[PDB]
Amino acid sequence: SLAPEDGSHRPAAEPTPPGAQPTAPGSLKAPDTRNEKLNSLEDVRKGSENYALTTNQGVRIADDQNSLRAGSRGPTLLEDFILREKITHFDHERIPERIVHARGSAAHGYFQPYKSLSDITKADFLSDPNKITPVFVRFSTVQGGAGSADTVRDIRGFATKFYTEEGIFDLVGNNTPIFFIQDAHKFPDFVHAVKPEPHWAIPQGQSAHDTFWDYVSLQPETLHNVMWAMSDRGIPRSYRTMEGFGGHTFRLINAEGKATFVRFHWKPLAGKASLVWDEAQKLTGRDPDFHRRELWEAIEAGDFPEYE
Amino acid sequence: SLAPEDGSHRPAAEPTPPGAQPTAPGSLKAPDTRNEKLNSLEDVRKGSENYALTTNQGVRIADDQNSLRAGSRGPTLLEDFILREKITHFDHERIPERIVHARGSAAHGYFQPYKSLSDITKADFLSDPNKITPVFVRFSTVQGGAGSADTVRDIRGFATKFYTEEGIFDLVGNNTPIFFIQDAHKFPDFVHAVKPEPHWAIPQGQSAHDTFWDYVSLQPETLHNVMWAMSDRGIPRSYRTMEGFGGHTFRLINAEGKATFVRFHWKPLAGKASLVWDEAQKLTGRDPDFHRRELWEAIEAGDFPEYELGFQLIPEEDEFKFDFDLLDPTKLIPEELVPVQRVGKMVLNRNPDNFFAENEQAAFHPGHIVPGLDFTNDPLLQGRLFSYTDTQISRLGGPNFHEIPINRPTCPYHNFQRDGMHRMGIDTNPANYEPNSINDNWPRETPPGPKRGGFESYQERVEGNKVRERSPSFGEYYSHPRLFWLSQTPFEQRHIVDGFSFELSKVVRPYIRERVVDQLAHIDLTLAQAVAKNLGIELTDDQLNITPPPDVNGLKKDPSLSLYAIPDGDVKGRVVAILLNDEVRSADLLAILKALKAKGVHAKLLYSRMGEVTADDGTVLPIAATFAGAPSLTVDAVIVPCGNIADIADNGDANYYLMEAYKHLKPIALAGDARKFKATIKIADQGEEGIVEADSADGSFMDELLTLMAAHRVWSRIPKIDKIPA
Amino acid sequence: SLAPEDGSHRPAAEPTPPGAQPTAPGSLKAPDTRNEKLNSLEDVRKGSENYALTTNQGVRIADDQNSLRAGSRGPTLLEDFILREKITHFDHERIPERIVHARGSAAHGYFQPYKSLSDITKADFLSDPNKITPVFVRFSTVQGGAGSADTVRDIRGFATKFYTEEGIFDLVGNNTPIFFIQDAHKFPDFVHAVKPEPHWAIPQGQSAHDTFWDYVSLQPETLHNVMWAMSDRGIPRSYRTMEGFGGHTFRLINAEGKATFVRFHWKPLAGKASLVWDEAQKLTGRDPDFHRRELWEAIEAGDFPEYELGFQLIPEEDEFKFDFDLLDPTKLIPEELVPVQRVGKMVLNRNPDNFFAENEQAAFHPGHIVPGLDFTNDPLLQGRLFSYTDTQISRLGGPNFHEIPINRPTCPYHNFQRDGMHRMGIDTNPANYEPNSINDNWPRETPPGPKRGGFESYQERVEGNKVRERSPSFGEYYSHPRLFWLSQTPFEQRHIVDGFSFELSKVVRPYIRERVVDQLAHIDLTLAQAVAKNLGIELTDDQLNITPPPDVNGLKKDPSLSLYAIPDGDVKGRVVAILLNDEVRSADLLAILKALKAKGVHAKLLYSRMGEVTADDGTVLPIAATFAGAPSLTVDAVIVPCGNIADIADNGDANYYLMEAYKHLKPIALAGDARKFKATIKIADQGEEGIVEADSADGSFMDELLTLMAAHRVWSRIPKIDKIPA
Amino acid sequence: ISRLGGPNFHEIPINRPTCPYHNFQRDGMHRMGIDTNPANYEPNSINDNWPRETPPGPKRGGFESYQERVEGNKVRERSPSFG
Ligand code: HDD
Ligand code: HDD
Ligand code: HDD
Repeated sequence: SLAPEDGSHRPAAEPTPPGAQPTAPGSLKAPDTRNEKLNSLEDVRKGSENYALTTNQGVRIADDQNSLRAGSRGPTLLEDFILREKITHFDHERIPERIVHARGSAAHGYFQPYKSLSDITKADFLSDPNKITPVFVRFSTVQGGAGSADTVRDIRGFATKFYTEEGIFDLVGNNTPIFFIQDAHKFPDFVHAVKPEPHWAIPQGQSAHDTFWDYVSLQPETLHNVMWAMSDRGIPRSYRTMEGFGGHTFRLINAEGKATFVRFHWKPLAGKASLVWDEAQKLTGRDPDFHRRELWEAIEAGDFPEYE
Repeated sequence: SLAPEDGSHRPAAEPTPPGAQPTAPGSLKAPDTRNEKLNSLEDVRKGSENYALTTNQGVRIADDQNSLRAGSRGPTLLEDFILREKITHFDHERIPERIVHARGSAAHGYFQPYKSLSDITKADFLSDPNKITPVFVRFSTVQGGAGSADTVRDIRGFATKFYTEEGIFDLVGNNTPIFFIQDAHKFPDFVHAVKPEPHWAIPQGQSAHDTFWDYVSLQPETLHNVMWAMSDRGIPRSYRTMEGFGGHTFRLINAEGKATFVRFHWKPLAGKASLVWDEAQKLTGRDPDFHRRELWEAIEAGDFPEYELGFQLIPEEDEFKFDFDLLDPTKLIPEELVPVQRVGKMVLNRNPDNFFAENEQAAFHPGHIVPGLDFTNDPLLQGRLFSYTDTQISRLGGPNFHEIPINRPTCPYHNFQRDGMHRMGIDTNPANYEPNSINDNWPRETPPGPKRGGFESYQERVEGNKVRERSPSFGEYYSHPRLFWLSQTPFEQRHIVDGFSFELSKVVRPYIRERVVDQLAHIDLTLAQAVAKNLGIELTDDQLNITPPPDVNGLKKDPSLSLYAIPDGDVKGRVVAILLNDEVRSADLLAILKALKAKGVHAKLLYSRMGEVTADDGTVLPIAATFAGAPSLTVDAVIVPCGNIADIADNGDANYYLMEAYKHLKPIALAGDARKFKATIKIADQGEEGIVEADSADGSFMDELLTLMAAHRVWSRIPKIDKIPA
Repeated sequence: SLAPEDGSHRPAAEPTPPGAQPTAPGSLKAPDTRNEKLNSLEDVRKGSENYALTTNQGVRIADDQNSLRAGSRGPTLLEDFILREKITHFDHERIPERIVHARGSAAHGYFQPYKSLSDITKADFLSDPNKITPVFVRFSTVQGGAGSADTVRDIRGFATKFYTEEGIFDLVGNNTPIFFIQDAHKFPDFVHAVKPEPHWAIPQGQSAHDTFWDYVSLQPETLHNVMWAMSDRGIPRSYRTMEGFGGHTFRLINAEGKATFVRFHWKPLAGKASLVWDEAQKLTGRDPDFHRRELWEAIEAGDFPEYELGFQLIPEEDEFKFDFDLLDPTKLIPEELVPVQRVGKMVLNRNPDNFFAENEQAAFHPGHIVPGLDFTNDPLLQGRLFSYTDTQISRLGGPNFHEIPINRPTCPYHNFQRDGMHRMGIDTNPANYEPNSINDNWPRETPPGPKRGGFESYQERVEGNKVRERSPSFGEYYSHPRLFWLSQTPFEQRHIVDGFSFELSKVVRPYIRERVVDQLAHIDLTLAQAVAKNLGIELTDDQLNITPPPDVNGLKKDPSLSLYAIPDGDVKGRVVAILLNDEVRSADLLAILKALKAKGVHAKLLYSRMGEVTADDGTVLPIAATFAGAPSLTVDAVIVPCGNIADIADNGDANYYLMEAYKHLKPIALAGDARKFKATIKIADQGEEGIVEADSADGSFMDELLTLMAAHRVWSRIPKIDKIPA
Repeated sequence: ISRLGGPNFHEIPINRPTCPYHNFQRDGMHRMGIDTNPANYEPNSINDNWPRETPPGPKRGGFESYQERVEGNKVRERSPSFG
């Protein structure tokens, strides 16, 4: 039970086009790609080659193929602490998914400003075109579970964690410039209306059902973001080819104390592109992981997603 | 006051066919359908009509549209306890999904035995044909999350919680009679290999990826359940049309203390039926909820799922009389050797009210047995017993999960266990320990006996050293795969070949494909050559020389292992697409719809737009869905009636509808000028088996159609479909 | 059968005095004490007598003594699901204790107003004197864990959950009228300073340590509550004999929408009474459950705790009429300025059945208000509204904590919130959102109104900039401490002095003690000098010269601030130790017990061993406890009757009994030869006030005793106790 | 699992081994270790089957239970020798 003689089990640690090599964890595919946050994770990264198989308490296992039993056709014994640790860990693997945006795909990268914005903001991460800030970005759909499909018709999430010298800033936006509702108090109402209906938990990853359109017809404030969702904006080609927006007006505050209202935008440097509905729908069946895969593969190829 | 004045917002509380009315909670749809469990849930059901909107503490809310703020354009205030309660509840709605079988669809029903089985088991639920036991059943896939798609290729779960007078019995089985692995210690290895790969969390709902086939190639014990999953068994038409199996050998114990080994079976009374791969995969995109929907709607229509419980029974003295070990969960017991004895009938006749509360929180576990049943040393079963209790502690938040209403016994439960998170029961017993004198030792132990006795394990002899060791008797991997293979029809065998070829084509490392093919060459050389041809791999002379494994106790096939070799078709509950035009021949439609109704087959009327069309005689025809909205994937057959055929003859969706149904081997019926559609599917002028055609939908047209539907698909069409561009 | 023949295992279901019967779950002790809340809990109460012991799944257990093993000396088998279920539940019994107030004792009861308050509030539970509202009340300390001792020096909590017809109202108060800090943002800092220090987690249940006094010394806003804690307020005799206060200014809102500022009060109908420090501290060792026991026993005896609800009412126009801010929670409202209007009575008349299920899982939260009440901008109250909801998510395991039986409203609750961990309610509403048409928008919003209306906040005007800033009006720290100091009797003042002196002596860093003594010089020089002298500190000139803070609105004292200035002592439910000998004069004992009975005073008969002794006339007297087993700490007075006094005259334990009671200022009565014990406590021949003595226990000797008991302690004895070695 | 909040309690610093620990277990609440192994199962070829089982031996060997003889029936019964 062992690697082929020719080393073909293992992906080259170099940029390769989609399909050329099996995909691999980032630190093994691109060991020389670093930034301050990636390096700071080194304390918890765990390797595997040349190490003995152990329990969580560091005890080496001799036989990971069998339970301990009384004779080789007998009952399993309660004193098999190796079996029970292994099974206990497995039995407790899952954690609650996110209430919304449970389906999502993420990557590491970096940000830098073009010029110091100290005239409008004292934020340290915008103060120097040569100070780089690590980021971690998660893209997502909204309605479906963590195991729902990528190319549904839905709003997309675009959340960026900036690891700045003066704190974490999370810019948590979507791929349209507005939202469906005005007051947070109504969020559970809207989200429950769009989600699978409570009697039968249908439909997954779709607004195409009675409760959503009942809510829309009774709450005209929703109609702006509904127009976006029904347009091809609701079915992007790739996370690399959609816009992002913070949605709300925030403030920038400079060292003098001056406040300026701001709305945040991300412009895709790969351009804007969406699927068409028959294609996007059938694609949720032929490859429900299509946007997840395409993001991972673009980064393994060197086609790094870029946003302004 | 927002309901339409005509009351059309509310579905009729009576059985109605798929699509005729909006679906609803079970207790609203079918208030008169009752059972002892459903009645016992009344203490927790919460209505809504005529009640004031409140917080959870019961305070009436005046304005559920706005947060409290300082000024109508001001900041939101922390003192808004109504907002915060409402958002907090929302913020914590989700609980962890099941580690496996996360995707599942459930219903309420009841079970009754055909006769007393007291000769072979003292289990109270099998003791009397007039004893009705409520059940709650959850069907599932295995690999994908709770929001994955239904018609994946996977094993299906079939779990039944029997609420008996002497305890909950959970029979937690699958839709194939074996499992992939022999010992529970390997379950996280196997499940990790089949689940999305850990770097990138791809693929969902699919074994078609490197790590699965890596594991398989290195662990030949997996090959038997792999054959089942690569066959059309892995893509059932409906939960109603698959078999169920306990998998393991268990024991029945009668009042005299005699043990009989037993394997459990469920026989679908609607027959065995599966999809074809291209249909199944495309259907995960066009309706990822297709099985959940079909189960719910069958029940709303009165087409109750029915299953016959059956037992393969083996005397203790015969433990060692087979070529395979009875306790090996990768081995099946061929029905030719050991028949299934019919035991009773289960009918699922009511949907839940709230999916999260009843389905998502239900906890099933095979260690939940009752007196009259017992375990064996099957080393998979043995480790399952640890897992299903343990896992509920995180999934359902603590050790009081049996107090969540769907899980509660309907029979008495009393003991000295106390506290834990979410404790509902308020114990008044002065004592929380036994033996106690302060409550006269109540509740008390009960000696074992013929009925209403305590649980005592069967005193099986154990003899051996403490070992981590696989029994040598389990060391045989190929004969059962081969038995399965040889039992399948030629078309079934083609679909197994295509399952392997399609899956391995998705395996990125070619060495793993080669190693799987080498394993297939130990099972059957025809299968292995056919797969190798599709992968552009050439068998070596050595592989062409591997000797096939032995027959299983002299059997070279067992037809009961095939979905289709022995006809068992049933059309009730099936559905036909009718492709309308703007001037339908109304007499055709009257005969079509009535013939379908006589056999309990449903219809959906389809067109290029919603709304209505008008028939030749002025009859107003309501449209159910567009051609694109309800693709042929979702139906069992297609009928095109006469009328203004020129209206749809050039419609790309209408033509493609027939192409897709044609490719997927579904019966197609064409009346009058609808026969011009023959050109689209390339049918000979003189016609072909599987295409019903006549001047009109009268006389034998509908009979011929229903006969095709009773045989499910037109397997003879398979050689014709390779050329069709669809 | 393990119970005794004579049935003496089972306490009578009728009221009985402390220690006459074993205590019992409240529904078994007082089955016919009912209220709407207790009745509504019947669906989850679980009995025990005559039931079979089962698993949680309802399977009867035959042998609850042994694990399943291979051979009777073999290994335990994994298939023992009975063992594992029982052990799993045990393994998960504990839930997080409360962050603060983790130690508490609770009971059920009811509330009824004296008159309709509709003129000042629309709160339905105050609308009519015949409206009875069930309550559940938990009393608590603040610092110590759930396993810490009761009679510590600490603030006490007093939380009442009102199950009203218009929602749960939780009045979450303490036993002093203010808090230590002004702004909720500082709550974790204060609570961390007072709790066990983080390196070694010492001390439990004590503010007597460096970090507490460090915080106080740097935050003079704390000094007011610190005065309360250092007085005998911090060591109540019983939860029945302490006051309760909401702390904050809230609002009442009437049907016209007029707002009145309110502070809430609970006046104990058993009067105010506290221990003295030595006795309290020793009692934490002799009986760390003393208050929990005393409360449970008072209810079982029919000595129901009763409190009068009181409102201090201040019109909206009067907001700025005092020289302190009404919204500053470190400031009290002197009753001499705003009287307490008495509004209703609460009576606690039934103990829980199961402490964990009803007391430990109960959730009280001051944000739980009802129409007719509202909040104010008090910055401590404001941040509380966030915490009591948030904290339940871990403590009670998720957002359905209101479905935990004790927490459920008794009035209707319906809304669109769904799921969450351990969801009990099964919702049948087709809609889970509003506005909806599919359920005609039910449940529906309700406009605010005079009764049964939806909640609307009082439209208070908000004007200012977004700032993190303490109101300048909150920046006065010394005048309320001084008002409190000046309102105490001289012996109350001396105990406050001793409380600071003792506490500060346990601060290891001397500069902290010095800094605290500086703060006391800003309050009162006599206080600062007295504490300084006990610490070996000399005040500097600067310190002798600190001008006292001003009087509070011209008040130089308010006697309502003292426990004792105005007598309100009630002897019903108090307890006397009677020290027996082996030939008690039966006539002394008859008269004693008769006179005690007449006043509802209980007795415990004490001896040097258990069992019984025999009176001169042959009356058999059962012994409740030994002298050492039931120390004088646990009683309110001591009587020694005549008889064979030589039997106990030389018993160290009986002499010490008297010394201990004497030192702690308890009344002592000695009849006939029992007067020979006057020597052990150094009483002159001519007698002393607070020592009752006579040739026999006549009617006069008992009246004298009972008069002394009504005054609680013999404060005049204080200068004689420091000579006493006890 | 309830006291310490899930199956990763060995990653709470005080509980951590000081010696190597490597295996195919993954996920769970508050997971700290970030696994780079391409494989999360064994046997595997894609990481040449690492981390690997180790035979029992005099030092640094895998854990093997002592092969005690077990013989008797499946019973819930106290040994008479304990009475
Ligand atoms: C008051 C409730 C609320 C409201 C009004 C919104 N959100 Fe939100 N959102 C949540 C409550 C929430 C959440 C429930 O807190 C989530 C799910 C779990 C999580 O960690 O956060 C979340 C997740 C979430 C994510 C996924 C973050 C991730 O990848 O993990 C994104 C991109 C957004 N939201 C974006 C938005 C936008 C652009 C909004 C309006 C313009 C918005 N949300 C309104
Ligand atoms: C030792 C581990 C283990 C093994 C060897 C098996 N299972 Fe399992 N199974 C679990 C551990 C588990 C689990 C982790 O405990 C699950 C997921 C969550 C749940 O509550 O139980 C579960 C769920 C689960 C369900 C879903 C119950 C539901 O609808 O909620 C079914 C139908 C089965 N299993 C069926 C089987 C069959 C037929 C097996 C072999 C013949 C099998 N399992 C072996
Ligand atoms: C913002 C922090 C905070 C603030 C400033 C206060 N509290 Fe509090 N209190 C909590 C945060 C909290 C809490 C963490 O939320 C508790 C502990 C657990 C819980 O259920 O509530 C609690 C418990 C608690 C209890 C115990 C209720 C029970 O028996 O379960 C009482 C009686 C009080 N508090 C009383 C008060 C008073 C009279 C305060 C000031 C006048 C006060 N608290 C300020």
